[PDB]
Amino acid sequence: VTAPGNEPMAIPSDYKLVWADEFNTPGAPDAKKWRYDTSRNKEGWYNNELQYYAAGRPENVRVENGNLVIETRKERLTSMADYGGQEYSSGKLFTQGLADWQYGYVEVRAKLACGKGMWPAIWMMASDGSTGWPALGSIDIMEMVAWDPTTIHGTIHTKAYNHVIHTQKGSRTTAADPCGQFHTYSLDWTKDRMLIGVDGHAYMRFDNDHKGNHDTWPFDSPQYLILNVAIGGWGGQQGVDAAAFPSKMEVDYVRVYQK
Ligand SMILES: OC[C@H]1O[C@@H](O[C@H]2[C@H](O)[C@@H](O)[C@H](O[C@@H]3[C@@H](O)[C@@H](O)O[C@H](CO)[C@H]3O)O[C@@H]2CO)[C@H](O)[C@@H](O)[C@@H]1O
Ligand SMILES: [Ca+2]
Repeated sequence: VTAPGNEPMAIPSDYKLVWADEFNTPGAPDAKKWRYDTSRNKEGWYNNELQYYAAGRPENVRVENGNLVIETRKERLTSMADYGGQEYSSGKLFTQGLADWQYGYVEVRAKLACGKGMWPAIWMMASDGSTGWPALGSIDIMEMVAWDPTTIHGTIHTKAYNHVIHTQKGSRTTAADPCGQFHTYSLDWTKDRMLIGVDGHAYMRFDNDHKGNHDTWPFDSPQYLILNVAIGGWGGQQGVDAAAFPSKMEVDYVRVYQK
């Protein structure tokens, strides 16, 4: 644990709900709120990931019964022009180009995708990617790898602090049946620090050292929100279980609060 936290977190009294997807409207996700990422479908995604991210394909991404569903399936989508030879299909939505925020309280109420192989993530990257990943800054509000399906990881990545050179600032907790019941995964982002939590408890704290160094604190610029279920890489440490497909993360809501 490299960024330990141990404090309550709650939507601050002086914050307003400024953006939300309650996923009230069945069908396609709202195009004013999400776009699909197909950027590396043909090439293969990073982290040696095994999924194809299917755009506009209800089998992988749909709003149903108040939830965003992101669903992994074992299938080869060979009719897709950007098909990259993948054994699996999944979904990746982001608010890139639609919505971002500089500081704020983010609350995502979600049931995760389980099964050896599955790697559900709720995270943020900076709107200004001029510095690239990992320099731009990225916030992992929730990662789980389903070989360890009760363990919730909360992580930040910057130039100084990132997985590529094993200096990432993160922590972990556990949650009851995270693929069978809903938890709130939460980020409290101020100019001074980040808390990352489950259910109103921060297990993760990263402070702005206030040195004005982009390397250690790139978090004074807007960030957009990302929802996906990756397959393989970190999620594939105890292999990929054919039997576990299909597997789905249900997102009840995304709610963003600001001063
Ligand atoms: O490898 C260099 C390329 O990185 C691309 O950035 C990726 C990065 O490679 C990848 O490892 C990273 O993965 C993320 C996880 O490690 C963790 O942060 O949680 C995220 C949710 O699981 C997960 O996807 O993502 C980076 C951004 O996609 C650069 O985009 C590319 O320009 C560069 O050459
Ligand atoms: Ca809902």
